[PDB]
Amino acid sequence: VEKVFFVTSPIYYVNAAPHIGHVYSTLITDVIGRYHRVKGERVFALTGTDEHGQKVAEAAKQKQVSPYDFTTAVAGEFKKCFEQMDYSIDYFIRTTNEQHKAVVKELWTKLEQKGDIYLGRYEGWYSISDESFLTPQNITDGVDKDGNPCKVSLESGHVVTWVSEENYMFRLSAFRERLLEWYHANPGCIVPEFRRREVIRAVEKGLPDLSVSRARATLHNWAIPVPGNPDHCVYVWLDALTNYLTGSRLRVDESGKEVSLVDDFNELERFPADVHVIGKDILKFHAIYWPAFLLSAGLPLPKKIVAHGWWTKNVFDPVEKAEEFGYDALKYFLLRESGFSDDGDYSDKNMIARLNGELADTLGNLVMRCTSAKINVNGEWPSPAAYTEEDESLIQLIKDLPGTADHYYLIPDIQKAIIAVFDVLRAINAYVTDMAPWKLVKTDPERLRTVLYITLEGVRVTTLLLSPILPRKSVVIFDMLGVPEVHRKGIENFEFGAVPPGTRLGPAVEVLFSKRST
Ligand code: MET
Repeated sequence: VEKVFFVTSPIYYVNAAPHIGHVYSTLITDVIGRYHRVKGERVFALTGTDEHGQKVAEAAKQKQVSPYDFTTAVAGEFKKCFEQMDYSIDYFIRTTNEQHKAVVKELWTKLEQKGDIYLGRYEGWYSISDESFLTPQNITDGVDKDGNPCKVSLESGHVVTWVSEENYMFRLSAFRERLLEWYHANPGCIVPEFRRREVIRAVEKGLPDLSVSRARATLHNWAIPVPGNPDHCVYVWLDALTNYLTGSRLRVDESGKEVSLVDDFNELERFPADVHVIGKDILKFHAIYWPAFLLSAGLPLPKKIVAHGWWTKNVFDPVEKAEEFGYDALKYFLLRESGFSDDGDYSDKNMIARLNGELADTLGNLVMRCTSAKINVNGEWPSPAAYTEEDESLIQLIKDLPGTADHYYLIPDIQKAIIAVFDVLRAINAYVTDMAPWKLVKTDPERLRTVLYITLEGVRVTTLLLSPILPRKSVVIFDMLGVPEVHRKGIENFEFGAVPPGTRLGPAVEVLFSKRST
């Protein structure tokens, strides 16, 4: 069933300036988006800011400025940061947007009409930093920035507070079975698997109803009013989760401004999300509440939620490190160094190690070998002669690479997709070392034709599959190889031999990735 591939990042709270956490989440969103564009699919990637709520209002009162001003300013910083990082996100959404508020009111009303929202009370703990209702088993003793004995969350370690309010409640308990049916029927719907097992055991243990409104005094009136009850506001999370639905209904122009809000989501072919990218800290909201809301309203459910191991909500400034080591290099490192854990070190030591060892020595050196005037004397893709069994063993790897990488990208597991490409790059280097084409120019020109061609095609296919990870460097690489534009995109060009012999190399000026001191 052909649709627009819809991939999202979380929308980030604007209480604080952007940092690595948001960058990483949005990078993963971007890379997925980019891969599906390379595949030749229609894409809509979405990122944004979560601007309402008690936490943002209190962050604004701290800086002593009006919530409206504060949110607009920080949202501007988020846009500036994502432009600087050179992402390719299709739209940046803000929950302050009037069209978003409209959607939230439609959704609220639907849920209320379906009989799934009732007037009740919430009496219990709450973390204002996490905007999360917690049960007594999720709290314990700690300290506030005062150094005073207070209660704190087990999840996050943020300070908790008792809440006792008459609140609109969502009948989440009613969706326990349907959610379990969903998890079991679609065993890939939550990645990675151990996070899937967590959600299941949680929902198995039973679900309480969820407070979806709060007394307007509590939130300092910085939130969306409940339809037909201006004393209550919509829970920042029902507000925030609904962005995905809103994004799927916005027509967007050349510039990137929202220009229209279609009534029916089907009109734009985006909903539901194919991949929701999130951090592990917000799994419950995306894997439990969000699908229950959609079930209540009769909306389609997302296909995949992927939860990585950072926290969405000693310094590491990504814009700064990118200026030092290069943008693509940094992205690669972040994507390669870490899978589904915090573990893996992000030090300058290991950062330089990967730059020099993989990007420069493995990829960079290989690109210079197959384009060198010394080795490639004609500056063109040569026509291969007969293939040895060794030739054919490398070709087999190059041919198998796209299918393997495709699966990894789709899981999605971007680390394993990188590892798989680089395994082929390591192979090509070994092959080149064995064949020693520098010697062959003098000894056996017919043999060189064959070696060089395989090497070039290996470099091209690896580079194509790495183009979502190294979007600027892939282009430079292709420019060196003289690969025509049409051959830089599309599944047709995952195939071995897509670029014909006689294709001329691009001119020289020039090192691809420069190495650095330890
Ligand atoms: C619907 S995504 C909401 C995520 C939350 N605002 C955060 O910053 O972590």
